[PDB]
Amino acid sequence: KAKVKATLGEFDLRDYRNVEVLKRFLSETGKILPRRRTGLSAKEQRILAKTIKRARILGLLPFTEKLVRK
Amino acid sequence: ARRRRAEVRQLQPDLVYGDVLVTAFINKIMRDGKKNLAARIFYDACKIIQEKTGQEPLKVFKQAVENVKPRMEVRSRRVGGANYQVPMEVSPRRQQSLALRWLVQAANQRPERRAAVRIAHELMDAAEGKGGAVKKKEDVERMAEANRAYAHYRW
Amino acid sequence: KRQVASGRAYIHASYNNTIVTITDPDGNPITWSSGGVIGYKGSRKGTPYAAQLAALDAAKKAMAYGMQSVDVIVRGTGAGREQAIRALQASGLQVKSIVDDTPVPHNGCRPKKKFR
RNA sequence: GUGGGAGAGGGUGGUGGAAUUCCCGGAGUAGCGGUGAAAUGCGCAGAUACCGGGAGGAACGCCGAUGGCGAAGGCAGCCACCUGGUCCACCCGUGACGCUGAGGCGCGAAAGCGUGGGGAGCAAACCGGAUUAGAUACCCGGGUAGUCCACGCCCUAAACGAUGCGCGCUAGGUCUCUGGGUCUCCUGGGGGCCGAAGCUAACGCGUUAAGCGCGCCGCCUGGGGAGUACGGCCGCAAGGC
Ligand SMILES: [Mg+2]
Ligand SMILES: [Mg+2]
Ligand SMILES: [Mg+2]
Ligand SMILES: [Mg+2]
Ligand SMILES: [Mg+2]
Ligand SMILES: [Mg+2]
Ligand SMILES: [Mg+2]
Ligand SMILES: [Mg+2]
Ligand SMILES: [Mg+2]
Ligand SMILES: [Mg+2]
Ligand SMILES: [Mg+2]
Ligand SMILES: [Mg+2]
Ligand SMILES: [Mg+2]
Ligand SMILES: [Mg+2]
Ligand SMILES: [Mg+2]
Ligand SMILES: [Mg+2]
Ligand SMILES: [Mg+2]
Ligand SMILES: [Mg+2]
Ligand SMILES: [Mg+2]
Ligand SMILES: [Mg+2]
Ligand SMILES: [Mg+2]
Ligand SMILES: [Mg+2]
Ligand SMILES: [Mg+2]
Ligand SMILES: [Mg+2]
Ligand SMILES: [Mg+2]
Ligand SMILES: [Mg+2]
Ligand SMILES: [Mg+2]
Ligand SMILES: [Mg+2]
Ligand SMILES: [Mg+2]
Ligand SMILES: [Mg+2]
Ligand SMILES: [Mg+2]
Ligand SMILES: [Mg+2]
Ligand SMILES: [Mg+2]
Ligand SMILES: [Mg+2]
Ligand SMILES: [Mg+2]
Repeated sequence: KAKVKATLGEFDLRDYRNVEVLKRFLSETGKILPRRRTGLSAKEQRILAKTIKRARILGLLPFTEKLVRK
Repeated sequence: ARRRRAEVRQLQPDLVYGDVLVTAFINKIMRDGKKNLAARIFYDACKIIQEKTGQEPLKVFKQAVENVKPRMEVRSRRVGGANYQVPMEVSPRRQQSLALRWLVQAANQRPERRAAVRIAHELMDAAEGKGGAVKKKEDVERMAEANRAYAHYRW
Repeated sequence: KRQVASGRAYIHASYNNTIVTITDPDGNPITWSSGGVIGYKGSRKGTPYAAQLAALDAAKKAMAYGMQSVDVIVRGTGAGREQAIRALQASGLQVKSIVDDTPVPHNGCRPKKKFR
């Protein structure tokens, strides 16, 4: 399986407003993806988590979602 | 059978029909090791069942034993306290054994004085779809479809 | 007396019971059923067979209301949490989609001693 | 000193969503809940389930780790402000200004105390239901103090790495966090795991020493009696030293 960073450009990990790329790091649900599937380093993941939370509070990213086909 | 599969005994064929189920039934009629008297019982019953109804005793025997074979039963399984009655299907070999045992036990629970008469009338009733052996079989099957709420305890 | 023709079906399953509420596309319920609505009384209500029978009974009441297309919502976990959906699939109601919307907190409340 | 860096380090104020409870409304019947089974309990004054709205308190899912920070206790949503510690590179400045530390002083989980607030969920005591030979328990239903906040006390702990602080010396290998570098790698500084020499009664320790040394502090001297008695000091008390 592909990790998120492997298929992505040279993007800003500190931009909470770019929903297009931050959506890639959320799961099928609103959960933040683990480092196993994001292919990020510890520092990269630590920054991404805070930017994702920022985007969430601005109503740009979903706090939680609903699972399908279950 | 802790180690092996306990290979099934292959009974000898029959001297009259050449069929093995007849030998099995004759063994189920035998008591105290008298296979001669049991064979005479079964064959006088064969004559009686072929005369009182003008059909071949072969296919009537086969159809009766087929009618008595059940398709489901219950076994007790210990889960969370006292055990429960869990339904399940049956092996073909066990279906054979249970059918023959119910045949003999319902035949000897009959009123008829002579043994051969009991055997013949029991086989007739079982071949028609009624009688005591088929009643016990249908009670076994009625145990299924009843406690079917335990269908998740199959094991 | 409604003729709804389409709606949602919520399956709330626990380890003590399973209940199904069939509702309309804007949230109001139409019919419902559970392991106690049908004959079972005690722990028997938590078996998957009771869940199947509850789903089937609710689906037939929905037929009485005239339900054809159904969207499924699932909350909770228990025996027959899936059997309810299987019976609901084979009940005669065309299943639109299945969704698991089990409510999970973000660690706000303190559980009972049983759950820690 | 300069220039960079990581962080649930602390304080203050704000703020977000999920969930529980409660209230309003809609729609909707006959049970829900609970257990190994059950019953108390709740429900026809309409519950449970579903939908919409409102209120309030507490705690921060995924990220999250075998991770990070702190002297220890301990510290996880997000934002801003105030502030501590620490690491690295440059080789710039002072020029032994150091180490330890009886007493003192400050900090110190939880529970507990006082005054005043707050109160969803949980929940000692307590009220019931079961289970059992009995049930004063485990299991179920309720439920007060408390848990939360402000301020002032309390000074305990398996307060644990059961390993005081500092410095120097003594094979490496592997995983990792965070810096710098000419960036298969090297070089610092933290977190683990194997293992040289050596140590150990053994288990085990082994550049994060329980090894080889040095300085300073604390403590030990058979078990029970007993962390008891008396005395003193501290404390509102409980009680602590
Ligand atoms: Mg139940
Ligand atoms: Mg902090
Ligand atoms: Mg802070
Ligand atoms: Mg209402
Ligand atoms: Mg009532
Ligand atoms: Mg009542
Ligand atoms: Mg209130
Ligand atoms: Mg976790
Ligand atoms: Mg540290
Ligand atoms: Mg700082
Ligand atoms: Mg110089
Ligand atoms: Mg000089
Ligand atoms: Mg000092
Ligand atoms: Mg001192
Ligand atoms: Mg304290
Ligand atoms: Mg306290
Ligand atoms: Mg108080
Ligand atoms: Mg409670
Ligand atoms: Mg209780
Ligand atoms: Mg009692
Ligand atoms: Mg020493
Ligand atoms: Mg580098
Ligand atoms: Mg190191
Ligand atoms: Mg190492
Ligand atoms: Mg050695
Ligand atoms: Mg070792
Ligand atoms: Mg040392
Ligand atoms: Mg030693
Ligand atoms: Mg002492
Ligand atoms: Mg002594
Ligand atoms: Mg004491
Ligand atoms: Mg004295
Ligand atoms: Mg005293
Ligand atoms: Mg006094
Ligand atoms: Mg005491």
